[PDB]
Amino acid sequence: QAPILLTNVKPVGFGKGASQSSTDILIGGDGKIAAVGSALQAPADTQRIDAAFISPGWVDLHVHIWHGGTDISIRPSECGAERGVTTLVDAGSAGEANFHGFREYIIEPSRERIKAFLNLGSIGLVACNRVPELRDIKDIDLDRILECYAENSEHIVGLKVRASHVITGSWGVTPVKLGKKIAKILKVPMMVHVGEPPALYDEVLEILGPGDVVTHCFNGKSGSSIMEDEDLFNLAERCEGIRLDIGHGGASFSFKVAEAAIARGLLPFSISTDLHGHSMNFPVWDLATTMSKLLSVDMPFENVVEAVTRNPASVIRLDMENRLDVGQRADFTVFDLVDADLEATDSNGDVSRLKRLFEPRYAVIGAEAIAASRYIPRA
Amino acid sequence: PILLTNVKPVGFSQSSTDILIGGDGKIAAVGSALQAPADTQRIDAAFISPGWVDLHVHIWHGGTDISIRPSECGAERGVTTLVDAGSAGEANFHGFREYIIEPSRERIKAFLNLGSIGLVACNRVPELRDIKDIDLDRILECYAENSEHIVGLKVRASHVITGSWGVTPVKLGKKIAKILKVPMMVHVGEPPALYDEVLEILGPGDVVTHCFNGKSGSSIMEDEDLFNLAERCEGIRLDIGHGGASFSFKVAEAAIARGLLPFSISTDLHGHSMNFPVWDLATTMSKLLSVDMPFENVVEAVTRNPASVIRLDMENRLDVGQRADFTVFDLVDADLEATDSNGDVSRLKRLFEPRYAVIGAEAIAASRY
Amino acid sequence: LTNVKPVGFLIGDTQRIAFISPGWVDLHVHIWHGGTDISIRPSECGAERGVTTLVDAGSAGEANFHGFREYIIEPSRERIKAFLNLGSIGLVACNRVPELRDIKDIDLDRILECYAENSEHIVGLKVRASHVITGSWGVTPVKLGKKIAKILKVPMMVHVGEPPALYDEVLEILGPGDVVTHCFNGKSGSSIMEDEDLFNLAERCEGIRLDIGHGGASFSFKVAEAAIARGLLPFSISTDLHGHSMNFPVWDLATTMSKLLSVDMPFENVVEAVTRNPASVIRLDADFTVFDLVDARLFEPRYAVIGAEAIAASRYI
Ligand SMILES: [Zn+2]
Ligand SMILES: [Zn+2]
Ligand SMILES: [Zn+2]
Ligand SMILES: [Zn+2]
Ligand SMILES: [Zn+2]
Ligand SMILES: [Zn+2]
Repeated sequence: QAPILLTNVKPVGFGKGASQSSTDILIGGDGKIAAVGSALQAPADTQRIDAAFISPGWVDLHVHIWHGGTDISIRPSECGAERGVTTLVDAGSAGEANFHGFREYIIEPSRERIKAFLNLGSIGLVACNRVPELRDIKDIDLDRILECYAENSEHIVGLKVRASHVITGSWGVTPVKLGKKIAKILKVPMMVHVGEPPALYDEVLEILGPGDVVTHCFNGKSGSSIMEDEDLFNLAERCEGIRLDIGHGGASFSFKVAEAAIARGLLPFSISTDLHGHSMNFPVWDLATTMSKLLSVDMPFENVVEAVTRNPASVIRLDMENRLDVGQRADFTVFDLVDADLEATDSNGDVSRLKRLFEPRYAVIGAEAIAASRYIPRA
Repeated sequence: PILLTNVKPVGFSQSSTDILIGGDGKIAAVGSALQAPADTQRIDAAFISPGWVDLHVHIWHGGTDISIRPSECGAERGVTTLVDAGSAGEANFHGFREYIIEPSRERIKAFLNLGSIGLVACNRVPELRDIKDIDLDRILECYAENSEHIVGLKVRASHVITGSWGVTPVKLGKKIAKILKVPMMVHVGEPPALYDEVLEILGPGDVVTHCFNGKSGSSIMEDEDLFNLAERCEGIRLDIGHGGASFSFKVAEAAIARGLLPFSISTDLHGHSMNFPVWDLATTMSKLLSVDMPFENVVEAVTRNPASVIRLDMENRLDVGQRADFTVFDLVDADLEATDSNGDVSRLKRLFEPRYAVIGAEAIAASRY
Repeated sequence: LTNVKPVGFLIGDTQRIAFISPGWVDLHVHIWHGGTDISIRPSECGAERGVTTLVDAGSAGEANFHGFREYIIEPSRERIKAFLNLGSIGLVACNRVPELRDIKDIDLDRILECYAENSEHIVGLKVRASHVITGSWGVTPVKLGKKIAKILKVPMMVHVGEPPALYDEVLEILGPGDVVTHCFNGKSGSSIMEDEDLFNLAERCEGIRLDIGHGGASFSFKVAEAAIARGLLPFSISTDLHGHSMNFPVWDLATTMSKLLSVDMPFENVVEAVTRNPASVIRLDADFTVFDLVDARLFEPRYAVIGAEAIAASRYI
């Protein structure tokens, strides 16, 4: 593997003490940072220049990449490196039933770092929303979940529960409490999706605790929106440990909800694209576009980059310190923030025209440097 | 180029001959004592026939929990055509096709499951709970674009799966199979969905697996009215689904004595059935030979019969130009203990012994599990 | 009346100046306005559309037929009859809240009671045998429906649809006088042109009446052609006119009549399957409907005459 020299990059999203000024980075054939400085010299190696931003590889904490195994999932190549995303976290596409399938077909052969939230339900998302995975307790197998996690602690970062009547139907919070019980036993975080009331947003925040994650935090749907209920809003703002995740995905993101939230100081902990076969082409295009929508409703730049690197990484226990150090395995994402006039639409059909766009250029994993680019809607 | 020498053809008549297979994997010549030039030669002593077919197996290795890899019940076991029995429903059929069908050496066919989630979590999370598990539309769509892979619909009709639902699912399954103009393989088990009723819905071409089980409520020997209906059922194929609960020497020996033999001999192979009850298709063949089903008859139940169900052409296989596809096996004398899905043990005095599986220009060494 | 051409067979003024037949009858409509979410007003289909005989297809069950009776039947001009739904709640929340979910939905004693009390209103029992309504129990509510209707001496209108409750299986239960609605639907699993066996059973079923339940998804031109152009033609032309079908696919009874004329059904049979035939189902025999097939060919309601009362009929827009 030949070494690489990335020249003219502007380090962002690293330590609080990382120089923001332009630099050059040298990657060794072993995919490790050989040097970092104002103008290094190199042997016979791929030299790439830009003009700008470089940060640790983007982490999309919420995707569905159980391609083939489930019906709703996409491929990691469709939302990964070619997009500037280095770490992908499948969000409960697989349960204990076919996780070994996910590991062998999706995790092991992928060039990106792939972690997964194990679904509380056994059948995961094979027939997503058509044949609910948490229809009752026969769908939950605690012993097999414990068995599954023990054999895949290197891959499974927590449990997922979709607390919404479309999935859980009529028994609401029970599965969430059960979820919390097993998560506590496994000593792992819990990511909970909120939607159509029956298994109320308010109830979930109550049972959750430090490190837990609520995805779809800023959905603008009746019965789940934090802006229609001041009591809910006050609780979300109070819930002090609980991670709020955008998980934008066709029905879970509203510009209006997010605007109001950010104006009141409530920022999302992490920005994610609940990307799958039905949200990729239209609503959500890619993480970059999602980062652009948050930036458009006043989330300071530095915080959006952080809600896509350091923050989601903490949830999955991904070490992201001293990443620029020599010897550290190169794991970056080169992107620009350019002026534009693009219209993107949220999960509420509301259209907004972004004036600035995160635009990934290269995703460099070790010695490999992949040409990245925003998703172009083939429709 | 491969030159199989000293093989005794069956299932195709002729006698001890030789087969030369060119590089393109097609038969170049078949005759006694052929002469070849600097190319591999495989000799023996040793029957040969079209590549064995397992009409009932469970692959879809990672998409489901019970399934096994096709390399554990395929070529190395002397089997060239595997037919997954409903491991996938419309929900995740692709994927089965991308991960299992496409990369395999053997011809891999599949019965699509009437129930969308198929056997992801086999038996634990029933696939045919209610009507919400059958998406008529998606089944037609899926088939329309996988017709070269899907050979039929599958509807496991027993309470462990269908709970308190009657033959209703079986009736629906039948209506759809007609629309798709394909056969339906039905599984019979715990009485809550009567064997006697399945046969009545089914038609010619359709298959019934677990046809010789020894479980109360679904056995053909305990009910003289059922047994009679089984033999009357003239177009309906009976397939042994020897798995972990669907075969009984007792029943077979009884049904074969009365001149009712199985149409096909399949091994309902999966995680929980490979290791103990059934081992490989070979052993199951020896099992049926053991209860008086004639040798030529056994070989046919593993080649022409199953193939006729999956519409796999098997005519003139030894001709020049035909793709090489055979199972080189022996029939040795032995005395090893084996048992059915009812614990009932038996002593096999003769055993089929896969030697090689020849698929095109590739000859893989084979053996019993 | 003058310049009227009688087909299919001056009261107390004036009479206008071209066809004329007995007031048309829609055997399948939903006019339980107000009482159900899906029903339309009795005057959005009917007199002003050239239909003097409306028949509600199970909008009401025993639980609120009385409400249908005084709010719709009595104050209305047209002759309103109705099939009582085997299911208590009826179509109060159509499809959203199924009427035949379980046996707890049928009340044999109240169905009997209800008929006894409205035998001059109710013309039969209806059953929506499809998985959208009956979920996983297919024929059970149909066999049960027949049983009740039988011991009720009235006809039964059975709607077929999504496969679960098999079209095939329904035809086997029915008897002469019974009516199958949505007969020429071109939807998967329920179409009579995707299973030679069904069409055979369809034709072979010489008693059982086939009705065109042209609703939001039950009438197909292709299916219509193939059948009607091979012998089996509809015993009666109907328009499953509800709050979601009137405004788009099946505008008015006339349009549907014209659709079943644009295929292969002769004028003689179309006009008969809108008067005599359907009338024989609700047991019917001062009352007129004048129309004039034009060019574009389609029917055009002109006038409705209900005893010294002529209304300016005119198709939907
Ligand atoms: Zn979700
Ligand atoms: Zn999701
Ligand atoms: Zn089985
Ligand atoms: Zn099986
Ligand atoms: Zn209807
Ligand atoms: Zn209707």
